[PDB]
Amino acid sequence: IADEPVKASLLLHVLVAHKLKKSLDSIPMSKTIKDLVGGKSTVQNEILGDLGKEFGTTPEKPEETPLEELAETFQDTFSGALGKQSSSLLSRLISSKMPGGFTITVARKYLQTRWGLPSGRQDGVLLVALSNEPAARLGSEADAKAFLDSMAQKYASIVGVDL
Amino acid sequence: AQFTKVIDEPIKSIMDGIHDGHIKKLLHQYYGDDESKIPAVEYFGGESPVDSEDSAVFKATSSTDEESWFKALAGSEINWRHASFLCSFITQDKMFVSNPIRKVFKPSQGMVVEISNGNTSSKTVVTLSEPVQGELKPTVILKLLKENIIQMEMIENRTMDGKPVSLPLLYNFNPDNGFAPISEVMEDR
Amino acid sequence: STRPLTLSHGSLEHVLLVPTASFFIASQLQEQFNKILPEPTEGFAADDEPTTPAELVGKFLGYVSSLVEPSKVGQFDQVLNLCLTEFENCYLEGNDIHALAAKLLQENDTTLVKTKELIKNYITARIMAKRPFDKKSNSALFRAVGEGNAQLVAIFGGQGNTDDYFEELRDLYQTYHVLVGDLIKFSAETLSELIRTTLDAEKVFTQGLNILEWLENPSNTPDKDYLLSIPISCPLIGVIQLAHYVVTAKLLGFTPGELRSYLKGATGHSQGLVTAVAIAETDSWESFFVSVRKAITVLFFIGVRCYEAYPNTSLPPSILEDSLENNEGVPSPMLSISNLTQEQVQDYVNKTNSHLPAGKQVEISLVNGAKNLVVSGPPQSLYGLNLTLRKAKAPSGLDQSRIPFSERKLKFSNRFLPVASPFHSHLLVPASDLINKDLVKNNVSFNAKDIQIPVYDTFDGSDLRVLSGSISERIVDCIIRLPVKWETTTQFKATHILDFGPGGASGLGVLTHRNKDGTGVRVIVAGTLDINPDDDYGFKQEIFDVTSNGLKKNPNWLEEYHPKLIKNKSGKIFVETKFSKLIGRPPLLVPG
Amino acid sequence: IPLIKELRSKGYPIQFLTIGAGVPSLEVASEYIETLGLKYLGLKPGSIDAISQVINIAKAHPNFPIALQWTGGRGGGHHSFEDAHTPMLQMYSKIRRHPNIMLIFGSGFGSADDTYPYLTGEWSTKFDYPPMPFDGFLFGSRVMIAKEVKTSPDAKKCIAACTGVPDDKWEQTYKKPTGGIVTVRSEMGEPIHKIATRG
Repeated sequence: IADEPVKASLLLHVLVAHKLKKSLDSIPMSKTIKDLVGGKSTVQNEILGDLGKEFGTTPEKPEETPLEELAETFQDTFSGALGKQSSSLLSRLISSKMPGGFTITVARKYLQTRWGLPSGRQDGVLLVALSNEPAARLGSEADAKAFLDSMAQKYASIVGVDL
Repeated sequence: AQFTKVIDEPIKSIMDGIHDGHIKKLLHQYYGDDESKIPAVEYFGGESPVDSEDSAVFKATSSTDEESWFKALAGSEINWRHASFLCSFITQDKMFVSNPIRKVFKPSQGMVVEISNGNTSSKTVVTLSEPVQGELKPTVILKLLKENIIQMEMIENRTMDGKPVSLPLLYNFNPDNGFAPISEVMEDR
Repeated sequence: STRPLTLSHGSLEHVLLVPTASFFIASQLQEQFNKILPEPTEGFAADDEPTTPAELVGKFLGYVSSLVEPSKVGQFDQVLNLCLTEFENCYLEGNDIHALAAKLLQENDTTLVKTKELIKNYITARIMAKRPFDKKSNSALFRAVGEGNAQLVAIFGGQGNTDDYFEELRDLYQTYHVLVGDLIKFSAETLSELIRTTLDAEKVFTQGLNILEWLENPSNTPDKDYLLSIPISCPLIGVIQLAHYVVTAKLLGFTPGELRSYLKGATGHSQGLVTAVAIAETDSWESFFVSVRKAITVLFFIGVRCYEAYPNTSLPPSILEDSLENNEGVPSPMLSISNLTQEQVQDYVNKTNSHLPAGKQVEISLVNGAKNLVVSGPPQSLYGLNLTLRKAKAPSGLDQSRIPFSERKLKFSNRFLPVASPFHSHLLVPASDLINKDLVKNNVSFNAKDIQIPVYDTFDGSDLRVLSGSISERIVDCIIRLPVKWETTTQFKATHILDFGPGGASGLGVLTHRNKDGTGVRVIVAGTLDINPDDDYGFKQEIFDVTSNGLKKNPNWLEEYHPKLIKNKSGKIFVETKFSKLIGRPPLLVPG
Repeated sequence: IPLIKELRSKGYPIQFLTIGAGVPSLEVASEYIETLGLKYLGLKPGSIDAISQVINIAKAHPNFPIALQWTGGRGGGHHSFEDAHTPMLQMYSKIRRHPNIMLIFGSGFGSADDTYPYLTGEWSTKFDYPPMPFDGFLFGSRVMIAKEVKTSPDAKKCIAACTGVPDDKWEQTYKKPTGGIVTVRSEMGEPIHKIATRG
């Protein structure tokens, strides 16, 4: 299957949904960052900080301009790299959770061969796996592989891929 | 805004006036307007908010607890030795180097510490003696020069002609700067 | 010479050196117990099996004690005394067993039921081995009271602390049978006498008052609504209090007059008030039941006549529906409002009283805290007040952080207390006179001289002993007419307060702790053995604790944080506070 | 933050760091405490939830000093809607169980005499609470018209003209000029108390 470098719309959605501890589908794009967590002032700024780290440059007044138009405003300058933030986040995902046998590097070639999805399609499925965090203890590698299957289905359904 | 009226008054004047207003009220309410009732200490500060012998001998093993070690060495009295063994940061000029006294006296097996005149700081001498080529000989002599100097003779015995050579460490001990009274002497160092 | 004997439940195992003379007797009863002993599982998660060696020693002690008889000397009495002495020198070295039991809860994966069973087995074996607690226990707290460093006061909880007070009574009956059983059956027989003694008590008690039947068999226990009724509940609360007092006195080795003499003062909450004054009169074990008799008598009559004064009616199903489906309590004649000023609630009750007729009007019963009051009246008129309250109070998840403080809508909680009679109201005034006849007929008197320690009123907080009239009449007046200004009663400067009353976790103790937190007063729940993760109050075990764990003082903010002065060698004065001590500069900064 | 890292590695005399306008996350706090190598950490918690965050930080880090610099909604700069007293009445008990918290009270202080009742702790006696002493004080607006500040003399004259109001009325600064100060939204819509100048 053909590769595709991850967009700024998905990487923005998973970063915003992850920090909230909410599902990738619970958070609508067509809403201001200030409408999301207007409750608290800290959470708003640590959202902006993590988006700033991952994408480098952010526009003036991000929080009051909803997510969708910000997506392409990052997309034009950004170039399909996991960056710094998402690199630490996937590293804590693999190390904090219990795939005690296989690391991130084994996770990549498992998706890459057994499905057939290359580097940019790996990043995209890892962003699905980050927003749907198991949180509770998982048994072994047999649960992890079945979870990676389901995260490849969600990536494929949202983006519009087939396996 | 109710108390902002005086323009171009020095911060010193204002905040001294605040501290002095607090002192006087506290003095009047709990100390009967008597300066003598206020307890005196060498240097005020360096105590963390988390919470009598003239000549003792302490022996560092590989097991000794470094908190209890430095507490025992420094002792209870607030003096130069107290600051010397409990101040975390000395002041090399304006720069904050970690306390090198704690580095040298770090509790490891072999070193033996002797305190002389421990109750009287003016003559207090802490001597640390280590096994130099098997024989346990004196290595460190931390004591006082003229009152406002901390002199740490760091002696080496394995010299050219047997007669060991002393290293003069000096530190100005300014107990008025209670946070980091120990300031290592750079001039002629 | 002693031969080694192994007793084990799977992984957990213990070795007891039985004298070779009595080893054959020991090789028999272990063989019996290893038969009785169930099959150990993983982690000993299943019930009725030990988790620790201490639990298995406990189960052996309990099993041996079950066979051994006190009247008839057997061959098992030597084994019982040898294994008991051995246990006393292998598990609870120094401190009393209660601190050990809690130790098993915090350290091991021991459940509370297993702890209660271990304590029950230990005491059962101790009393069966004819080794009572005669020695004056070396509890740190009461020793420090000996030196006078601690002033100790015992409070007595009222109604509405918990629901299943009888479940606690059952727990007490099972776990401390050997210590309480004697008082329990004495009280049971006393009430059996009182029900027939009263003209029409048998009319009131429709399912009788055979408490010992309900204690022995949980199946025989009537419905919970029968038990919550004041006539039955109030005396049984009394029993639970007195029983707790008995238990602690027997563990301490104190006589009820000795333990009373150790208290600087005592007070109760509503009904509890009578227990303290009954405790204020008791002297010795033989002169104990004469005090209890009077105490258990009054709370019986307080139950009966008050039930006749305002008997609870059948409430419309529509109101119950509304109350339940608007997340409120079951409509009862006492309603607790938290985080709301006295002047606010009195304004609200006045507003409701403006419309209602005098007979159906409500009035403030308990002033527990500044912002924790209880109103009493008709359960329909209380629901009517609830209705007015729900209009004002904001929804429980509404964030008003982004609204300026003044404009904010106040957010309080108003919950129906588990009671069946409106205490400290105008409704229970008529009964007062009938009870005063019930006081005199049964020769129920309280003398100024006979009360040893000062006991405090629930209204003015004055000592009862200075009163001109009958203290019995004053107590009646306090329990059914006068309101409880619980904050006004507790101006006493005591260092430690025992919650003998019912409730345990939700008892009067915790309410008082909250009320006067940070004054250095330490509240101990004497009715429940538990571990507080906050450690901001003690539990039962701290009473029997003899080590440094026994004497724990709560922080008095004024003295602990007292802003001091100091000066340097050069005489520069500093204001010495925590911050200033840290920095070595005055506790004033210019912010960023 | 990475600058301060180097400066602490180089060991310039930087005693502490204070994070204003809210409180960090637990992970960022832990990063700061045992990587920056300060002496202590300042925080300006906005409301009860922020105070609870400070407590959490002080819990996970019980050997590191932590300055809880509480300032009510009445302070200058970016101020919340929180009263100076009530949230302290509620949280003082909880705060004081942690030895490594130093509880600094600020907001609306420009003299020793009005702070003293908070240094003694007798302020709470009015509120029918036990006395609650504090660890220190901060003065924002007091030092504003000092000689050594860089504020322009005419600005100072405008500040000295500012009458100021007692605590009780401060909550009217969201409506009109109350003692020559009014509440205006920030650039990001955070309320700020500014001098009611034509601008």
